[PDB]
Amino acid sequence: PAKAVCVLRGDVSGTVFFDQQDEKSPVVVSGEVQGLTKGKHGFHVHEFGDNTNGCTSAGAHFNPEKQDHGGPSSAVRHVGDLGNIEAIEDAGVTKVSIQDSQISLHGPNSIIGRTLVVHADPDDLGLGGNELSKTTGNAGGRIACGVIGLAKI
Amino acid sequence: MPAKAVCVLRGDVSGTVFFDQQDEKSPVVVSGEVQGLTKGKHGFHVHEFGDNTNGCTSAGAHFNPEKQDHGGPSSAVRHVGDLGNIEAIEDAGVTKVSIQDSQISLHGPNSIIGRTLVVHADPDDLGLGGNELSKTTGNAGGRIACGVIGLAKI
Ligand SMILES: [Cu+2]
Ligand SMILES: [Cu+2]
Ligand SMILES: [Zn+2]
Ligand SMILES: [Zn+2]
Repeated sequence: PAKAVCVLRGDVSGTVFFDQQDEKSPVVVSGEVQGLTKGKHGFHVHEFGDNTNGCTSAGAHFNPEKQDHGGPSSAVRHVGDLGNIEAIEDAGVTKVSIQDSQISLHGPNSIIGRTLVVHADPDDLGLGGNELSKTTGNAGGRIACGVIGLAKI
Repeated sequence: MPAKAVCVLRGDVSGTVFFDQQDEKSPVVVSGEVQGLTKGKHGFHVHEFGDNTNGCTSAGAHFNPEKQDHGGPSSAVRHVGDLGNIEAIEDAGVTKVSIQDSQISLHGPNSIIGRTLVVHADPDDLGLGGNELSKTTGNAGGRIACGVIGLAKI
């Protein structure tokens, strides 16, 4: 089995774990984010684990299958598309509790060494009918991010 | 195909370190620099976890897939993560990092992607110290900066 972790750096903080039991099974993504503004926040794995230029150098959404942007349940989506995490209140602690079959901790869809990004605005899941929607989901600015690294156990 | 990775060091000192590998079978070339080191040798290793949950402490021990004891990069017995020392020629300067190693890789069993690069306060004795810590940490002491090693653009 495999485990990875991301510690967010930026306007919000938090520790997000990734657990995968077998190469064939989905990845369970858990942990908590603190200091999010109330509301929905876009949440994606971006291609590069590069923070030489803050979250900007993370590049675009991780997209090994060469698709347009969507939500995690969209028929068309980036592998890195994990939708929104939602703060129910201002200045609280948002639980992260996601499972996804596209991302992996092994092989071509492996997210090890890539970057988890939290956004300022809601991910519209690619339903905005413009170029931005098909690329970023109009999630706006990158407010925090971290490189996804191998974790204990 | 050719691979690249990068690590941004944060802590008491800072820096950016690049890793380049032409082939899955070629050595890894490590370049970049570290700013602010005190004059002298400073231990420099890849640690096993890319885990920053408890600062550089949670990066765990030196990356060691071959189950060996600590040494320098040229030691017959070493950790894969053992990259020896970086040496600051002056106080408060910028130290060039210029290393090539064939044990570390950006692919496979020995891949360092998703692991942590750590700079230490004291010199790594390359496992030629006369105590138990030598054969494990090289007596490099405090972890003064670290970063997770991430994939970088071609
Ligand atoms: Cu994003
Ligand atoms: Cu070390
Ligand atoms: Zn996307
Ligand atoms: Zn070692």
